[PDB]
Amino acid sequence: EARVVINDLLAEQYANAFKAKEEGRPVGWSTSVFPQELAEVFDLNVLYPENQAAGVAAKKGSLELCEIAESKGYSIDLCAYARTNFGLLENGGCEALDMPAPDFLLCCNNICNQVIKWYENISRELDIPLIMIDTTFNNEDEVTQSRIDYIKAQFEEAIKQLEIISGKKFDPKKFEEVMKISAENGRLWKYSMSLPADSSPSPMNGFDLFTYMAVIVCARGKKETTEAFKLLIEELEDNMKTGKSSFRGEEKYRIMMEGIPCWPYIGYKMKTLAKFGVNMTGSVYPHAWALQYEVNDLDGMAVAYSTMFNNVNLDRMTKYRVDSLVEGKCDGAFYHMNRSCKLMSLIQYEMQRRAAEETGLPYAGFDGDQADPRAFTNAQFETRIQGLVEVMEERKKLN
Amino acid sequence: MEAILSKMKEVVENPNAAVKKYKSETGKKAIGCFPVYCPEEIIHAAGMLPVGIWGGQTELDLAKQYFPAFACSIMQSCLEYGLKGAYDELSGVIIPGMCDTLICLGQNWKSAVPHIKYISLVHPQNRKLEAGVKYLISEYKGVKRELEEICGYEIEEAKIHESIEVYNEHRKTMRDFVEVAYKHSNTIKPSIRSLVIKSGFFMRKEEHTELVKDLIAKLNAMPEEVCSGKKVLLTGILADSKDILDILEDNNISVVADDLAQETRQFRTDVPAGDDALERLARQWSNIEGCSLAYDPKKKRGSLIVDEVKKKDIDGVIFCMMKFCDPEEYDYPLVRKDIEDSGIPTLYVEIDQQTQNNEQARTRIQTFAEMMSLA
Ligand SMILES: CC(C)C[C@@H](O)C(=O)O
Ligand code: SF4
Ligand code: SF4
Ligand SMILES: [S]
Repeated sequence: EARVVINDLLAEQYANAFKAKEEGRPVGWSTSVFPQELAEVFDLNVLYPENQAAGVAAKKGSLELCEIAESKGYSIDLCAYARTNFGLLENGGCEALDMPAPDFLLCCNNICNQVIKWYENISRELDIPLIMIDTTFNNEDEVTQSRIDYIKAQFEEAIKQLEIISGKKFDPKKFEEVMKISAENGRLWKYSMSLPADSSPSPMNGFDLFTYMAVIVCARGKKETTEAFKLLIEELEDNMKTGKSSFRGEEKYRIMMEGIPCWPYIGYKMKTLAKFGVNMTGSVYPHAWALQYEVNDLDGMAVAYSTMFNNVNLDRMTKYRVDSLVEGKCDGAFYHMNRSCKLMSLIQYEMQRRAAEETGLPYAGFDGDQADPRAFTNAQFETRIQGLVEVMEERKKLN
Repeated sequence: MEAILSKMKEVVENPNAAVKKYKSETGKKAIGCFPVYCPEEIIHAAGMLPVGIWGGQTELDLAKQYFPAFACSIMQSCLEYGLKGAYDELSGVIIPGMCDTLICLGQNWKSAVPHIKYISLVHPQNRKLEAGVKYLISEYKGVKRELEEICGYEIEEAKIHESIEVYNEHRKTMRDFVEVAYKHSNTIKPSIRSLVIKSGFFMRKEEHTELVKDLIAKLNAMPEEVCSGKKVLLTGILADSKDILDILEDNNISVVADDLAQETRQFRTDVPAGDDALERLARQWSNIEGCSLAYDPKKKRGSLIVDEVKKKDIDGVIFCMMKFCDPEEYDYPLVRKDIEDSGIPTLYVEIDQQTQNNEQARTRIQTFAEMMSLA
């Protein structure tokens, strides 16, 4: 039920955008943790390149686009989401999951700095306005007052640009309403995806989180999202009482997986883990889009977007992984070394040493990519998980 | 110029000896500055020595505990040296958060090299907004605070202004060398052009200035030269290895201009006038143009390179592409198009500090040189 509800709501966003474009309405492309509240106030249509690329990748159509961008001169070293997107523009679209070209761009570098260069290129080649919200990396434990003032000023500049693009005026009353919607959805995302932690066995397959994710990314400020998450919650709670769940196979081992899934292979990955009895019950992602602040508080809003876990110091990053392992009652950790993502890959070695030291738990890992199939090898994946399973089982053989 | 060139070579091939020498004679300390942009004027004003850090030719070993294989070559080198102890004579380092890889390096440094204080700095993307200038001023106040913690005395406003006139003087002089070198292209080979510029990272700017003026004077007393080979402009992070520069010379190719981060990007733009010292520095960052690390939705880089090729009747452009550098990789297609559309030929060459073999670059560069000839 909820499954179908959420899927229908996604396809609706795409259909709405095409209709907007064929008329005279402007459409935008945006990064996955941008301050969406600023565009929803103008009732603007907004789409997400990161979502599209993962979607076409799961249908085995991403390799073709990447190769188009590579023939234009873009190096394979670059992020796979970026190359997939470059090919889409050059090809004039695609058929497995199409979407219209944009009239404006919304960029925030809390997730990484690669999106800065990516969006520079799009702005120049298509001649369209780029809206930039620069959240500089936090080395200190707390966000400096200078960062707070800088972001707030950048909120102002973004609003001035959007009044021109849309031809409408900023409405304070309407800004308040959108803030209230966004605050409830944040908390519903965090609550629902944390339910596996205190339930043995979990009410769902851990991989399911990455299908639900697309909704909180593309429609965080909308009333329909509120009602959809309320339905999903009712279902999970009943599962908790009946002993039902989407996970096939017996839940013998509980783990935390670091990283996003390899989409071109997600089908093989689900069946393989269940074969061995493994299910993901500890996760960091419930904290990614909670984005909490007090309604009407600009300073609080700035701090929230500034402190998403990709943009905080290595000490704090480490604490996130420690807490998810202990809270989820996990038996081990399994790491994805993702060739696309330098930010996550270049601190993995030190973070994984620290986590194992604090919890005393076993770990292993594998090489892959979220969208490019050339980076993943079934045989390696198989051998690595088998090795971790042998160790976790030798443990409880003592208990 | 033999005496002058021997002096430059000495410090470039033996930087550690030069640093100890400064500490013994002055009784003051040295601070390292990591790639592209740091505010050297502040370190200078304290009576300290600002030392540039640009990697080097080394195999990797200790670094493998912290980075996987796909981090850029230059930063792999910098970490290995750090872990091996090669920077221990320094009292601290500034590591600006200009890209994902410099950000991750600073964070590992904190626990891997505890004995060398890491000073944080992140330049704003929205550099032309009045609000962005204000933010950078606060960032520079932090840097000043932490430099004072290290040295043990105050850095005075009047002295910062003084160091700024000194640095603008040096920039003007390097731009003079660029023109003279272009007028004597047979005498000034690629290896000599690089040495003259790179030597400025290992001594006080006021000393480097007097040296270059001397050489300029000696060169102007010689007849201007008609290039006997082909002329080129190099663009990218850096190109300072003996290997690549000997290959250039072997084909009688001359370097008469550049858009390299280690070279002309440093002295291309001056610091503006003002009453507030740190305000002057911050407005310099507002003014920079034509660099892969400086935010620009219009990408003026291509245009700036075309203008300069026309001025000097240059025969070609060579992209010196640092291995696994994402900002430079993102730029390459659009920049190459603006250059070739104007009618100017281009070449791609990979730069790798861990190389091993170089027969590929050799054959490629020979073909380019021959082609420029028949044209
Ligand atoms: C940390 C996550 C928000 C990054 C994730 O969306 C992606 O870029 O695939
Ligand atoms: S996968 Fe990593 S590099 Fe690519 S857009 Fe996401 S955060 Fe940035
Ligand atoms: S990725 Fe590129 S810009 Fe960044 S530290 Fe490396 S060479 Fe410098
Ligand atoms: S760099």
